[PDB]
Amino acid sequence: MNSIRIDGDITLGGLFPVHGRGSEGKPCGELKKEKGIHRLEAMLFALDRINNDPDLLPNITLGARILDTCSRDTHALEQSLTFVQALPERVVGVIGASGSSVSIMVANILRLFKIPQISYASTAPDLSDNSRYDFFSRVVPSDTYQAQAMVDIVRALKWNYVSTVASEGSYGESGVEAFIQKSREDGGVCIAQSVKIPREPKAGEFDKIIRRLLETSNARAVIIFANEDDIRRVLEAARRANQTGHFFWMGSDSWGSKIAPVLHLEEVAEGAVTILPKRMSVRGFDRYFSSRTLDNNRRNIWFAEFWEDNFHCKLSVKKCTNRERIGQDSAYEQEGKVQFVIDAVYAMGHALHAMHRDLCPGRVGLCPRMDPVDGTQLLKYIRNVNFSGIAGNPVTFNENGDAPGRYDIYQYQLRNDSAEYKVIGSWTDHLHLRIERMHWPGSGQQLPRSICSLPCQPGERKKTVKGMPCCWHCEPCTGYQYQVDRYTCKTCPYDMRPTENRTGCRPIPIIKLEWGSPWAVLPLFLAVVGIAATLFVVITFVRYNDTPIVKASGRELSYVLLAGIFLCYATTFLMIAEPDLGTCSLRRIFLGLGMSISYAALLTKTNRIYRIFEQGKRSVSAPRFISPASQLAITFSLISLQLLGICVWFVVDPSHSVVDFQDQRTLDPRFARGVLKCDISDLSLICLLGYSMLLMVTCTVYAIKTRGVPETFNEAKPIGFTMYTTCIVWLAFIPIFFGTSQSADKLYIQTTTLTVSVSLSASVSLGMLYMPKVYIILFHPEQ
Amino acid sequence: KKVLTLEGDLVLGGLFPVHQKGGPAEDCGPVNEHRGIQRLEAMLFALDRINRDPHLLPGVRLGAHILDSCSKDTHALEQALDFVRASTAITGVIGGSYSDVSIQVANLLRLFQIPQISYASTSAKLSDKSRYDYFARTVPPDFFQAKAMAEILRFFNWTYVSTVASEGDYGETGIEAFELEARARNICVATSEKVGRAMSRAAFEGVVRALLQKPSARVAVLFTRSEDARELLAASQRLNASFTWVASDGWGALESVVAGSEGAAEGAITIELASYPISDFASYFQSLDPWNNSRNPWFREFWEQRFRCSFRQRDCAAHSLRAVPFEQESKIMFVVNAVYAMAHALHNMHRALCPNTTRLCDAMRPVNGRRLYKDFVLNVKFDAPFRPADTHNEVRFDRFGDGIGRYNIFTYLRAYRYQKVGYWAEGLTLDTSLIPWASPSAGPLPASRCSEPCLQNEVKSVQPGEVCCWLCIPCQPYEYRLDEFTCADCGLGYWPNASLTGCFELPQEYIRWGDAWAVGPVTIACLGALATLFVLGVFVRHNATPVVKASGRELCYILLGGVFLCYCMTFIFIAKPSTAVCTLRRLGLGTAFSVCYSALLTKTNRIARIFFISPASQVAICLALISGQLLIVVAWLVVEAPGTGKETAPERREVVTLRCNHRDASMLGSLAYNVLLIALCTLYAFKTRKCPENFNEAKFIGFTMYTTCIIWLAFLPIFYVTSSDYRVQTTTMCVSVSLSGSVVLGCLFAPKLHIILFQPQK
Ligand SMILES: N[C@@]1(C(=O)O)CO[C@H]2[C@H](C(=O)O)[C@H]21
Repeated sequence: MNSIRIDGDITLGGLFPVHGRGSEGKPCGELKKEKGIHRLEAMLFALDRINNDPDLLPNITLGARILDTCSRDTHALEQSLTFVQALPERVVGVIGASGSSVSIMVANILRLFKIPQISYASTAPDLSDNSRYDFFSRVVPSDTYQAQAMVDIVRALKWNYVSTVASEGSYGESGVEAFIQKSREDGGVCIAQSVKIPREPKAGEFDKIIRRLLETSNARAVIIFANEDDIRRVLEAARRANQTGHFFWMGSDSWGSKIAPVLHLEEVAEGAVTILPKRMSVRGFDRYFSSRTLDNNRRNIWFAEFWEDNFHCKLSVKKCTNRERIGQDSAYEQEGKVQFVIDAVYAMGHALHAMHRDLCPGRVGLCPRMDPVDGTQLLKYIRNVNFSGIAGNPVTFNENGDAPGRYDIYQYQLRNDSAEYKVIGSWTDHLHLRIERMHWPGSGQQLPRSICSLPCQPGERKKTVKGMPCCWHCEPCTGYQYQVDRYTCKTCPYDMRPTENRTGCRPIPIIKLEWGSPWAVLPLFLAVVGIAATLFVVITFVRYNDTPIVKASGRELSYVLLAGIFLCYATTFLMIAEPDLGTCSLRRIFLGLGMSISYAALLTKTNRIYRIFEQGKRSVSAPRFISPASQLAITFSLISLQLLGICVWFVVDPSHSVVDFQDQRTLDPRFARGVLKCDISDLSLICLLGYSMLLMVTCTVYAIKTRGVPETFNEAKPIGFTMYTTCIVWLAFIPIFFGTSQSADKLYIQTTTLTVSVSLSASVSLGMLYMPKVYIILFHPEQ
Repeated sequence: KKVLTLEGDLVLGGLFPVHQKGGPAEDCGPVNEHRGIQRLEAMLFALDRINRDPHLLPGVRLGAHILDSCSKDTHALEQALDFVRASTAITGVIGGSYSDVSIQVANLLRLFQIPQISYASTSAKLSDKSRYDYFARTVPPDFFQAKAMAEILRFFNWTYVSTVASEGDYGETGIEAFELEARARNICVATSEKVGRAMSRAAFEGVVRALLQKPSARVAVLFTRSEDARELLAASQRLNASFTWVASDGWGALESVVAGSEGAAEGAITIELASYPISDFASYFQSLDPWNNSRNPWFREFWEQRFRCSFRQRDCAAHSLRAVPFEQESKIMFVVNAVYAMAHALHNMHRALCPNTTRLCDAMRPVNGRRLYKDFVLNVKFDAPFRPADTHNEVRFDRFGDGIGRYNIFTYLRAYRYQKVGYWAEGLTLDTSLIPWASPSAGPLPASRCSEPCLQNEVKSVQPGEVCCWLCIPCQPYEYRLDEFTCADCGLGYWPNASLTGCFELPQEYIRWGDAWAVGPVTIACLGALATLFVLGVFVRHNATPVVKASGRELCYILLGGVFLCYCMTFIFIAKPSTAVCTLRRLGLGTAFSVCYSALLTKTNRIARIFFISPASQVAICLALISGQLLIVVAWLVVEAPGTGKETAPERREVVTLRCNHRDASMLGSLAYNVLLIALCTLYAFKTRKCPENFNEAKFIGFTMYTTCIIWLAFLPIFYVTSSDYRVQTTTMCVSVSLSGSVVLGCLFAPKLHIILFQPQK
């Protein structure tokens, strides 16, 4: 008997907590005016409209059987069965079951018979699970839509390093898990940390929460899914911790726009951003509802109780006049969920209007298919509704029966100190925010950002922090490297040095041997003195070519020797000149060649003297090769082989100029130089000295024998000293050329010692063998 | 239409397939005897037995309220409401028949958590207590039959097979388990078919025609369909069809699918829950009088379906169910367990709430099924009614309310009947001597296996078959196997490792490389030089001819120039290849110029002149010719370099070898037109002998020339190909060089050697 029946062809089921819980075994308490009877009447309000509406179920009466949950799952459930005991009225499909704790039981029972449910009030995600509540639907969004809005906002504020804070319990945990996973899925935001507030927090835990939030202190953003007191206590902790202006808060509808959680914490909460459910009142309902007196709603069997509590009066505390009107004789306002009670009723109405056009097309009353009116079909027709709801706001369901997310976005601001929440914008599965109208205590109108780290300068690398793509370690680039990518730089093989920003490389300066330097001036001078000294000598031998003193010297050999001395000097300074073919055609070849010829000709003269004694090991005849022509033939044989070694080496090591950065190489190229030289290998010294040093050894084998040789051969004395002397020069050479190879300085030492050695072999022969006689030749040609 | 109701000091209702599924109309089908009525009647006797039992709640007449499911879930769902309509309030559902009834009812009952214990729903679906937190069973999960099936298939090496399951959970949970168990034993399901709850006769044949698409899979697995006991009769057709059926406990020791449907060929295997018959329940059932059994409101209609004399007719029920043969349905033991189990949990619930009194209060009889389930049902310990001492059947529950996972294995035999051939209890045991497939006497054993299992050297090839069906083909000796679908390979020098996971760089051929063969033939060539030497070391003391100090010393030196050049170079050799060896060993095969001709050209120019003459003239001439020969062959390295220090025959890859081959015919271009005038010179020189020296050496020179030309030339018929193969190359080169040179020598040196060596006075 305790229920409302509206007669009709199609009977709608419905449920409201018209009472709260009773006690001591009684199921039903006080009347929930607003959550109960206000919603209940909104159901009948929409029901009357449906029956009156020419577009839905034409001339078919949507009756209803409506029920009172008393906010108890067992009482709500035991009366809900009556729809199935009637499988009495055909209860085709059902509205409501109010909040979640009751909606799980009505969702449990009605799916057992493939009967659909449309809740106007239950929000919990635990009903989005089609494996258990396949027949469930709601016309209100779940809590997880705030999480998407939160992710969207954190991105809108360009934050990427945030902390998430929430209470224990499904509200907090749901918001957090939806937030974290949606944040991960959208990207752009990394979470510095995730912290919970216990169902029973310990004293000081909130200060500990702040300290933990400060372990990642640049994570100035805090996301909250916690209740009013938890919010208040976090803010108190920030106050106590003096983090006012450091932390900025974001949070759920549990904060909403209530001033309650921020009282005496106004300065702490300022700038906080909260997500509020979007709703409007239905004006049509208030106009209707506010006109209902006892006699205008007698079909509602609980209306009398509503009157007794509404007006604080008794109908059988003051005796009631039975004339009081709500909104005049008692305050009245509409419950926001009235909006969804009406949309739930209409969504059923629309789905029934889909079974009508398909299974009973254009009829009045119910076709045979509509005698069962299979709720397995009504279920698809509900999920597929798409219509403007009572608020004008489209009513749809996703595949789990969830309505799209509709929220307002507010920021807590202090306007002349006033504790107000201002609208920044809104979210309708997408943001619309006037960010420029936002305020933050640590910045005023400027947007603070909760971020990982700071950008690197060109030439510095942003190395990803493992596990957090948003974050980086800034690692400067070094050595001879240049930037490649934001987190990469690489080396330039080189003869090129990095530029100042290390984002590119440029060329290393090259040196040649310039005639002002110590290593160019010494041999430049020596080559010039060489020729002047040489011509003093040559000139006396040429002008007195036919006199007794020149002839006595072995004029023919003296000519080859003197010519080779001159010729090597003539080009000595060129071997260190800026490299080109006019020098790379000479290399150590030409100078080496005159030196080698000088030694061979000294050897030929030496053999002319000492052959009479050495020949004795093989023959007892007159020294072979005595005629001057034959002495020249030896002079020539000894050297023509050098020309052949030269010809081969020329092909092996080509006549070209090279820049070798290696000779002045550094680890830091900004201090590096390179060197311009003719491209000549060390093997060229074997090609030369491998034989000229043997002419020497041969000469010294003979020179040491002077002790037993007749005085007309005293000309040997200076050949001997010359060769000993130049041996010493070449013994001095190897420790300088090779003994210095470990040092960069070889670039001038090697080239200098070589050009100088040429002048020395040449100068020593003149100084010992010719000049002591030139004085005499010049003034006494007959001696 | 009709319901069974009893008074009771407690009421513990039940639900059965008393009727089978009827037609499309909202009505019921014929009585199910075995799985229907016998089970129902067992419950009635079990209640009488518990009511009379002097230990089990003796102070109470327990009653029941028993529903007919009619095998339609909508009917069962509506009828089952009687248990909750009072919220009579009924203290726990026994049975619920087969799975989708038990599941839609264990679904139905959840709203109030009404307790439920089943004897015939087996699907794992109800093992998840997050959806069914009150529901217990006396039967094991169905995935144990999937193990049994896979194991039986694996037994007969049946690696490839076909199956049929139904819509409704028995199908999906059964087939998914069996597929995983099939995969776990390498069993390739050839195909699987899904049957509805209302499938036509033509569609039953359609499924058979689908199963006949690869007669090579002789085995066809049956997962209860909706209920095989009725429905398989429509598929076990004799219309040119046969299989070796393997069925779940929807079929087990039943005539109801073979009589008139011979497609259920001998050898079909049925898996049933392990059980025992009870003579006290059989006695009750077989003794029932259709006139007196008013407690069962269907028994008289069952009699009309079993006997043709309807209770509406005269002189009927003269027969009896004991007078005619019958069999006890296999699950009766589980039914009575489910009856006792519900009673035991409620005996302890009664004692727990009210131990001083006969009965529950009407405020207590809303027994919460989750309260009862977790604290009372799962803790029931009671031996199965009338159980023999040789079994272990009980009403004890597992942690999920599961029963006992032990099955019987029956084989369908002709003279038609069933016999137990084995069992399964986490492992398969068969006595195959009772199965027509043991020691086959009429052709081979049943085939249901797609390919041989592959060897580790073979790759999956030829046969996708239906699926998973691969033969494998061996990899080549030189190929390995990084994929069991395809053989891997490597370059020359690279050959399969024993693991077949990679390649080894092969060894060298090596033989007498490290222990270089070269030192032997080299030493033997040096014996020429030494024999020569000790002879020259005494010669004028023993064979006078003192021109030997000049002429003889230089003539021998001329030859050994050659001998040396020769052996020195060829024995730069194939030890340690590339290196100091590769550049200077072959040089276009120009070593016969080193010996025979160095020797002969110069000894010729020397004698020509004799018949500038000096020791130096002899040294100088041979050196000029040596430098000319040497320089033009080595000068081909102005173009070329040492290389080809790696090859092998693809037709081997047994070893690597390191043979240099630097445009050899182009390198022969160093000399290719000229050596024939050296041969002609030789032939002239042969002719010029006008002044024969002491011992007539001019004759020995002519003799040399003739035979030497030969010995030398003789090598190239050997070398030109066989120089490619180690043992012949090495042996023939070593001896060739040694020998040919020795001919040159022996020919002119032997007189001087043997004269002094054997007659030192001469
Ligand atoms: N599986 C059933 C049973 O016998 O237990 C339940 O549904 C009727 C179901 C079907 O055919 O789909 C038989």
